[PDB]
Amino acid sequence: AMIISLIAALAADRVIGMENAMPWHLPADLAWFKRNTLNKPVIMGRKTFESIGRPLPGRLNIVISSQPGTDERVTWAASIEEALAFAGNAEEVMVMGGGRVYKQFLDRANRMYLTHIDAEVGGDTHFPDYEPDEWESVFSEFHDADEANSHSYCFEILERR
Ligand SMILES: [Cl-]
Ligand SMILES: [Cl-]
Ligand SMILES: [Cl-]
Repeated sequence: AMIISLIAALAADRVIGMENAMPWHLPADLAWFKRNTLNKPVIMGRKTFESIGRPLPGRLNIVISSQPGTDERVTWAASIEEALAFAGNAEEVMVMGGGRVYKQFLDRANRMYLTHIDAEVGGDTHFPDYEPDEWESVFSEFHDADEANSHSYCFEILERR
């Protein structure tokens, strides 16, 4: 039943390291949905957690790591199966760990929030290949660069079909 959502910002197929903890650029007409996301558990890899520097507040943070935990404010898991088990009866879990975390969750995922950013350089990891027949682009919205948008981008919600 659980919504399992990959959230990522992309430069072509390269994952962008976003300054914001949540890697999205939400269009103005979806800003309302940010309020809905605030209680959802987040799952991320260790390197992503270290880049943020602290947990996202007001929600369960689950960090996947093969090393001892370094922050009692988050829940430490050794596998994606353990991470999902910790998420309990949450209606939606958001997965944002690096390319490897995305690849490991892809088969269980059933939603993606993808921010396709133009004129930005990606990082050193690639978003996993996913099968086009398996995923539907249910929502998409482009915005050009302007005085309030440093980069043009397209925000897309995919759902499994
Ligand atoms: Cl919700
Ligand atoms: Cl909820
Ligand atoms: Cl911006």
